[PDB]
Amino acid sequence: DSFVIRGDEVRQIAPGQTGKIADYNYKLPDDFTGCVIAWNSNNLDSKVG
Amino acid sequence: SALGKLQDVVNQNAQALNTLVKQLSSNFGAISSVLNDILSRLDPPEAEV
Repeated sequence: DSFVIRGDEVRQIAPGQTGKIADYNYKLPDDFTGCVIAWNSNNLDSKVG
Repeated sequence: SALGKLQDVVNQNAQALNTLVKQLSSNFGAISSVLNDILSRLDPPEAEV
């Protein structure tokens, strides 16, 4: 599952924590098995303005 | 003090039941002895623990 988020909200994504992103955008399961992978995409995914 | 054996058996059973009921109301290291308050105060991971 790919979702491009503010580097300030990886914390919410982690299983069992909640947040705006976690409660309303993408929720993880409590017994989730998998890898939360992230990497800053400023060169391309961010554009001026 | 002639029917001591039967009375002792009845007293032992009643004491065992009362001890079980009292032991139901033990914290065992938890925050509270009642689960509804634990669910209300805590988030799901800590409450589950």
